[PDB]
Amino acid sequence: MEMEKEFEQIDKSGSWAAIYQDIRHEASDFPSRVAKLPKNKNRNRYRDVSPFDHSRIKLHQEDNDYINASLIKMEEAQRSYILTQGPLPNTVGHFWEMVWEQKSRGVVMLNRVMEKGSLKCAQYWPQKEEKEMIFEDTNLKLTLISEDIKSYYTVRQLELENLTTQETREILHFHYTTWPDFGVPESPASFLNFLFKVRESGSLSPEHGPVVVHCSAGIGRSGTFCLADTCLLLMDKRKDPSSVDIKKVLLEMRKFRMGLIQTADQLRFSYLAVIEGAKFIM
Ligand SMILES: COC(=O)c1ccccc1Oc1ccc(N)cc1
Repeated sequence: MEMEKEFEQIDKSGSWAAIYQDIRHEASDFPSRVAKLPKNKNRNRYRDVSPFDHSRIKLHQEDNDYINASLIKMEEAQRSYILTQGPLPNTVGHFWEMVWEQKSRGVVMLNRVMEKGSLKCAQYWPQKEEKEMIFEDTNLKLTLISEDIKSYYTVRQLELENLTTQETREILHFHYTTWPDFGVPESPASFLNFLFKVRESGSLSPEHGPVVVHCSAGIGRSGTFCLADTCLLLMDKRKDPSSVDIKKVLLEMRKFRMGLIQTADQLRFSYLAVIEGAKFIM
């Protein structure tokens, strides 16, 4: 079926939970043996969210190459993404090592450091220009260059220096600051505006490594971001845009990381975002 009318048909019939459970039943199951090794317990935020072995990002290190991060490669859309958990106190240096080694231009952050009164991720970037951060375990230096605070999101320019080679690179930090502590946003307008700002920066384009996107577990809000982006790109590429099937795209993405889209409300919000976004594109 088309999207917008399939949408009204699920709303009128109140069957979002049944649609979402079908997706959960059909989703791929691949091994995640490296994630579950005992030496990696303090590298995982949640025991039930792990990268598959076949798509996990490897650190260029011979001691321990593990990070909780997955490469999502979308062949028809010609777009790749790295989805990862919010960094932990003992993985902030690994996080920036990955950004460096994978040649990423942008980092997309969809959570606040504290939500619901608890810490959802480490403070992994500097907050003042004159107070830079040094990650001694991976030999990197990170400096805040500039910050632009807007009503729904903040953009930061950062400098990452590989202290071993003295090479430097400019990284863009796109921080969506207004996702509510409970539920999903009422309108997708500010989320789409944010997606378009990431696109306009070059961070999603083939001349760079894949964008790094995270929330707390790296599957829920993060899944919504890449699912909406890929669906909108396919609608632009194809002769028949009404042939884009959001459930099929989601199942394809779940071949590369488990659990993408965590609730039936997030599924409904993804439909809403693609539907409204397709009108603005034209
Ligand atoms: C302080 O950060 C910035 O504002 C910034 C600085 C340097 C390069 C890029 C930047 O972000 C963007 C600007 C404009 C659009 N449309 C998207 C992204």
